[PDB]
Amino acid sequence: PTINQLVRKGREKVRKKSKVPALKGAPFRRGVCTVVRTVTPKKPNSALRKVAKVRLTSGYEVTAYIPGEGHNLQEHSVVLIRGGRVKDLPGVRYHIVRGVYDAAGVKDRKKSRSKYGTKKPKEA
Amino acid sequence: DFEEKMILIRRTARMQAGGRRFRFGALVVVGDRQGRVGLGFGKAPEVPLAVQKAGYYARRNMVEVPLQNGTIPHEIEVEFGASKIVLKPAAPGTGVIAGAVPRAILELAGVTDILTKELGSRNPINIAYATMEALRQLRTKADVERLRKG
Amino acid sequence: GRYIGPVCRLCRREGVKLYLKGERCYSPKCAMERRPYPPGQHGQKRARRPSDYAVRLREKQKLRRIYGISERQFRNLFEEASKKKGVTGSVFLGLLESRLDNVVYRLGFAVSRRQARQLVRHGHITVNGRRVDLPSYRVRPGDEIAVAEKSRNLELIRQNLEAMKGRKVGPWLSLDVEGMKGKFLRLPDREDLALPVNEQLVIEFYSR
Amino acid sequence: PKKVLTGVVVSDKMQKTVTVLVERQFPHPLYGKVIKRSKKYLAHDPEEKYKLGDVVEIIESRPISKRKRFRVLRLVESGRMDLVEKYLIRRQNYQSLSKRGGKA
Amino acid sequence: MLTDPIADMLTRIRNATRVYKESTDVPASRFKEEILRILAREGFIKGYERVDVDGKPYLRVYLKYGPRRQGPDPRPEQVIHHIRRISKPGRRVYVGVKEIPRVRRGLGIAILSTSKGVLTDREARKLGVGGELICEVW
Amino acid sequence: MVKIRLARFGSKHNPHYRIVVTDARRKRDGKYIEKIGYYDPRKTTPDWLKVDVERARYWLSVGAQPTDTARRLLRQAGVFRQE
RNA sequence: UAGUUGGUGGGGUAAUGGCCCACCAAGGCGACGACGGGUAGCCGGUCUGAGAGGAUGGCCGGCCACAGGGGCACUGAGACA
RNA sequence: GUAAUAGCGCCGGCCAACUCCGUGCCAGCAGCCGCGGUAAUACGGAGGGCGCGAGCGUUACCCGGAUUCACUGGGCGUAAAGGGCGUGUAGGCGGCCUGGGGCGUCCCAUGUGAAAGACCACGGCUCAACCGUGGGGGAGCGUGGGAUACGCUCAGGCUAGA
Repeated sequence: PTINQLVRKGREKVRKKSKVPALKGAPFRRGVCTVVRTVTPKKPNSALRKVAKVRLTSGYEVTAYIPGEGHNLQEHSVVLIRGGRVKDLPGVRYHIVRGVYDAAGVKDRKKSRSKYGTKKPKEA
Repeated sequence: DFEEKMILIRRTARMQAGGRRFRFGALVVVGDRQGRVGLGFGKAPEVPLAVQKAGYYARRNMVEVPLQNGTIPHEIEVEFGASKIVLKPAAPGTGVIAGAVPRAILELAGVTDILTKELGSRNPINIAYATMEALRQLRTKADVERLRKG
Repeated sequence: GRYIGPVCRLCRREGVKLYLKGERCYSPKCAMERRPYPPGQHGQKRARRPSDYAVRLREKQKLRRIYGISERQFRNLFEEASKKKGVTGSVFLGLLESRLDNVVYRLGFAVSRRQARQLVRHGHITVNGRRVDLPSYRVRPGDEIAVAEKSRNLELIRQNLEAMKGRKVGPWLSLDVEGMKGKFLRLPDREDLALPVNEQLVIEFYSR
Repeated sequence: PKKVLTGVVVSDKMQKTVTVLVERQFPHPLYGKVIKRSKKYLAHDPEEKYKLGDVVEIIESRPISKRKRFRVLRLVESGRMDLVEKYLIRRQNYQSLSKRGGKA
Repeated sequence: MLTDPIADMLTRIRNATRVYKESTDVPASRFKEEILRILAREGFIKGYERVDVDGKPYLRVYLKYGPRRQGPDPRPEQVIHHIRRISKPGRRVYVGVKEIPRVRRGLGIAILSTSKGVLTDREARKLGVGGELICEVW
Repeated sequence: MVKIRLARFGSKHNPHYRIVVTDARRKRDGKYIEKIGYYDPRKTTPDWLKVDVERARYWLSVGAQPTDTARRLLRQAGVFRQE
């Protein structure tokens, strides 16, 4: 583009699109469980991914992954969503925070406990 | 004498019936850290023969870097393919501030203080050639004065 | 809290001797004696061609573990030595050698850098009279670094200042083994230090 | 200093007032080339002296009306519609580029 | 039409040198002659001289090159490795005496046009003045 | 009413005032009209009170009304001593 | 687009002024973006960046606006408080 | 006057840190590429290791890397990109010589350009963070004076464009 053109029209600044309408552009959002289904993976992967429809306080109704060996989520259990998709589950854009509200932490988690919200086991 | 740094070695494949058939390519820098650097790209059916071939190739084709107190005489920008390399002289204590490929050369080159920048295509192999060319083009108030005598 | 944990293991990981214990690190036991390979279940296995990162990483870790300093503090010194005029590389080392706790070590009061850190900490040190218990305290040129009177009688201090008889001192220092005093003459230069370090790579590492 | 400006009278259609078209130049803050913008000032002409085509010097004054803070200090050079033309011709292209389109 | 006489000249020169012409003509203009004056003084061109082509005034520009070289492509290194127009119509470029660039770390020059005449960046800085940044040579 | 007073500029437990010429109505730490001195309550250094008596006298020359404590410091730097 | 743009006379103010009023003129603005919709308090600075630039303006300081929402004046040097 | 809180993340590549066991496209991991269907440095534990340390790691958001809106600093034969072609308005740009003007442009002086911050120096709190003092740099605009090569304008001339 000629200098005179740049003067006329000028460059247009690029605009990024969110990948987590956890609305309020908040760090976390709490919602209520609706369905504690279990989806199946995509392309190659196979298994029974534990998922959950959630009615957020942000007005949105979303699907969230439930990390951990085993959970305790039910129909109307209150939960906290943290954002983070799951490559295999098309449609799941947030993870559920374990150890908050109704989602109990993972039992027998002796490692990456910070995630899977499990307290420090007292070594006998 | 010549120190020998290896920039990158890749596996590269080819096709025949029955399957793939690989070769290895190795980019190697060679320098005395005194003002002599050579770049060589050697390919061979085996990693070692490759490095060795490169080493040998680098040793032939050396460049004389007009160092001045561990830094360079002036800034040059050089494009090679879609790779653009930018060199700017620095005071002492600055360090060799550049991405690997560029650095590795600049070090054996004997440089010890520079400001660098890779622009455009960042293909190590092309950024390498780009660097070497940039070094070749360096000139000194001497050479310049010499060039404009007549 | 600066590290505090097995230390002859760092000596080993850097595959180079580190005097993180003053004495012993001589008596055939710095471990770097008949066991200079890195710690752990893999130490004896063959090492692979390190990455440019690995090299710059290892170099910094060395220069740093030598002064038992935290990355946090280490980094700030570096960014300080980067702004100030003069070859960053050496200027950086100058500042590292100006730590009161280092000087004490340099002047023989303490056997190690750790020990010196404590002597400074537990008050057993002086700087132009006024006592200073800040290991990160920056000693300037023209400062007397004496041992605390009350401590001049301390068993520890008498041993070290004893064996210190004869032992020469850095050309940027000087000490009166009598009144257990010493002076910081000038900022040491890169040549003054026989550091198994290549600040070249340390600067480059903070370049990334 | 009460600001003084120079422009052309592109309009004599009002009573005791004239429209002076002051031109201005300067370097683009980012691309540096010298660009040239322009603004119209309504200046007070009591004597109804100044006519269409006159180049005049405008002077910062005390408000005379809303949208009118300048008085015709003086005449620099009379008659020269070559300028009024640009201004009018430009107004003429406006007469389009909407749902139809400006001539040429 | 001939949109930029000055740029036309730098190009004629860039073009001729690339094929190693000895001479090279460019329509004469006071201003263009002023520039050539520097080109010579700074040692970029053997020199130049007024001449008449087809009856009209021109300036012969005597090009200069390095010596013959070794290995393949014995073509001489150019004395004028570079020469780019800067201020151009519809994008004029002026600089204060504090903004006069330092071309090629000093090994190259920059020709300005000041109310004190056409000078090189060093000359300008001396006389402490600025002005339209005609070009850059090195 | 224009005053000559102190302006807190220290920090917690490390107060450092600025003998200032401001309008009575501003925040104490707000925008002043001019600085004319400074005061270190704890004399932490040999130089704990500068005053530029030249300027003060000017301000008083036209209605500047000093806080009591400000006046007491201005007196120390002999802004009033009329010998 | 009609107090809308200018004019003449006048009101009001500490004071200029369509600020307000009577009468007169026909106008004024727009693609150099009027009018309308949306968003927003704005700013020394701050973050980042080799720089150019990008992003930002909560704490602190400067200005503006508001005071449960809307409108209004009184008293005063000063408030529409 | 007593030897006297430690933790958190990570160890397939990017990226510094590897072995055994359990599991068997499951249970799970996942930022991207991807990993798990009986030898898994990629899942879970353990041992060992790397990083950082009243911390460590996650989520959210902004900038850098991104010369990925390119003024610095990009492009349009075939990768995304020449308008289907012309005529021409506004606008952008402008052959050779001389003279006037001095609008752009350049210079000088002067006024303004807050404080805080940024930079350098010295100083205060045991250091530092923080804070104090001093100095330097910094566009823009007002005013007076000056220059006239280039751009503009005016007058005149010529012809290399038309």
